[PDB]
Amino acid sequence: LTEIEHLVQSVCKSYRETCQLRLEDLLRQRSNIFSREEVTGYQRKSMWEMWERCAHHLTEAIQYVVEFAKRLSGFMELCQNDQIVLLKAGAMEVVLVRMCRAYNADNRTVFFEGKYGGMELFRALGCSELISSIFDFSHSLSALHFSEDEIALYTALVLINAHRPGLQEKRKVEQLQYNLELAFHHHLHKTHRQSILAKLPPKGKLRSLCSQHVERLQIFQHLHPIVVQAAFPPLYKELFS
Ligand SMILES: O=C(O)c1ccc(/N=C/c2c(-c3c(Cl)cccc3C(F)(F)F)noc2-c2cc[nH]c2)cc1
Ligand SMILES: CC(C)CCC[C@](C)(O)[C@H]1CC[C@H]2[C@@H]3CC=C4C[C@@H](O)CC[C@]4(C)[C@H]3CC[C@@]21C
Repeated sequence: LTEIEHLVQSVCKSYRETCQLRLEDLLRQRSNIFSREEVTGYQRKSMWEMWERCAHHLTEAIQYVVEFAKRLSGFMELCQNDQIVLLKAGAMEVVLVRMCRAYNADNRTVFFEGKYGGMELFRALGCSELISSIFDFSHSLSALHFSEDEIALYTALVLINAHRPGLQEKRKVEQLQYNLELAFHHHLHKTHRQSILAKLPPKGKLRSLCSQHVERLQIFQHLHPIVVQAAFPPLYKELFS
C-alpha cells in the first residue's frame, strides 16, 4: 500500500539477508553448552590468541552490519562522508544490539564458536569488567524478547541518526530517519508491541558502552595488530592506523 509498509518490508529483508546467524539456529543450539573442560581450554589460551579470534569475529560482525546499511533505502544515495560518519558511530552499536539474539538469559551465555558459553570463557583477555558490562547489556535487552522485525527496525534507527556530529547533508539523513521512525512506530502499533518503547536502552547507555568497547579493541590492536579481511576501504581508514 504505502511507502511505509514497503519500507518495513525492505528493512526486514535487508536484515534477513545480513543477520549473520539465524534465530531458529541460535534458539535450537541453546542446549549445546561448552563443557567444563572446553571452558578451561579457552581460559588457558593466550590473551593474544583469544584477541585474534575475537577480533576476527567482531570484524566479520561489523561487515554484516555494513551490508545491512548498504541495503537500507536511501543509504547509498547519501554522500560518502555521511555514510562513513553513520557507520563509524553506529556499526558497533548495532553489533552490540545484535548480540542479544545470541544470548541466553536463563544461564547468561552467548553463542561463540559453535556452542554457548559464559563470560568466564573470555578470562584470558583480562577485561572482565568490560565483558561483564556487555553481557549485562544483552541481559537487559533479552527481557524485551525482541522480534526479528523489531531488531531490524531498531538497528536501522541506531544507524540512521541525523544527530551524529560531522554530517554534511543533515536534512537528507533526517528524511531517512523520519521514515524509519514512522515504519518502526507503525509496526509496533500494528503488532501491539508499543510497550517496548519505554523499555529500550537510554541512547547514552549504548553510546558509552560502545565507546568503552571500541576503546579496548583499539588498545588490543595497538599492542597486537591483526590482519583484517578488509572490504570497505573508507571505513577501514577511519578505524585502523
Ligand atoms: O571490511 C572493512 O573494511 C572493515 C572496516 C572496519 C571494521 N571494523 C572496525 C571496528 C573495530 C575493530 C574491530 Cl571489529 C576489530 C578489531 C579492532 C577494531 C578497532 F577498534 F581497532 F577498529 N572496532 O569498531 C569498529 C567500527 C567500525 C565501525 N564502527 C566501529 C571492520 C571491517
Ligand atoms: C573487548 C573484546 C577484546 C572482547 C569482547 C568479548 C565478547 C563480548 O565476549 C565478544 C567476543 C566475540 C563477540 C561476538 C562475535 C560475533 C557475534 C555475531 C553477531 O551477529 C552478534 C554479536 C556476536 C555474538 C559478538 C558478541 C560479543 C562477543 C561475544
